[PDB]
Amino acid sequence: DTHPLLGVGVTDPTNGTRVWESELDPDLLWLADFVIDDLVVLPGAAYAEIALAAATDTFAVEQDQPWMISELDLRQMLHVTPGTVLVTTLTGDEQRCQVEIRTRSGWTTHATATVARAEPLAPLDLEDQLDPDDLYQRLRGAGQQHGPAFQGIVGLAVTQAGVARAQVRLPASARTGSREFMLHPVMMDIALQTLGATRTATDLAGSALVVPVRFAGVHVYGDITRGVRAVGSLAAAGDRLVGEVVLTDANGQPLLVVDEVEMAVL
Ligand SMILES: CCCCCCCCC/C=C/C(=O)SCCNC(=O)CCNC(=O)[C@H](O)C(C)(C)COP(=O)(O)OP(=O)(O)OC[C@H]1O[C@@H](n2cnc3c(N)ncnc32)[C@H](O)[C@@H]1OP(=O)(O)O
Repeated sequence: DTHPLLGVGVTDPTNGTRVWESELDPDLLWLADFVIDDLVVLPGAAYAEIALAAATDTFAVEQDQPWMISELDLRQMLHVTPGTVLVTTLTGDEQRCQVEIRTRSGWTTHATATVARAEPLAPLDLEDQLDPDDLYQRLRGAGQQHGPAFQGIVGLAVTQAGVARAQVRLPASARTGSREFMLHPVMMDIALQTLGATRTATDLAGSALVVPVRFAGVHVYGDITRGVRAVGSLAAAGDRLVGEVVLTDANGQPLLVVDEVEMAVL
């Protein structure tokens, strides 16, 4: 019943802080399939799941998706090596809490997140088809090496306005070990990959490594492994890039909405 990324938790009686430790290894589940410059790196989406799982393990709430991520900061890349120990802390209350994700070196901080009670979903184009193989080739040429578990874009198009629209699926090798996820990281990453097909992205490659450094307004309305369509838009913000992605199910219901994904260009 133990979450494979968050691990097992205790509350420190001397300060009220909840603390978890998990043992990570490159052979754990699908982690080996997320590679940057030949090194196994923990994907940004995994930190989002860890923060949501931490809140869910701390507070009793009788809702399937009680939380949103107000802000998540990705401060330092994590190289997943044998014997890695991920240390998560949570402070706060059932309305708003602060999560910090570290590795045992002392400790190094990899991500911080503010988690809050979910805001409900409110009710208030000509295309050019693209080849998904070309997207993954562009990403690999930039040093972003998604293995089979992450190769979930199976159809792709871009609108005249430069918005990317993808048909998505969760590869079988990403499905084991997922029962405990609030937000399936591989699925969230697949949704983000759509940003690589926007006009802004292809103009930049027409390369440099583009990595997420901040998420704001991550909304989860259901089980995102039911997602079949992702729509992503990307704009320049000075030397950075800012995107927005929506993942919907086969009946058009939004499952995941990321209001801002801020990326650095290396
Ligand atoms: C093309 C389309 C493709 C689209 C295709 C997309 C498909 C999905 C691809 C997914 C890829 C990944 O998931 S990659 C894995 C997830 N991403 C990551 O791990 C990125 C982790 N972050 C980083 O490595 C770093 O931020 C890095 C980018 C190298 C910049 O590092 P530096 O510290 O050296 O530079 P910084 O100044 O710190 O970075 C920005 C700010 O970070 C913070 N920082 C420093 N100390 C801080 C502090 N004490 N408290 C808060 N923040 C602090 C401050 O906010 C900084 O300003 P100051 O306060 O003054 O310091």
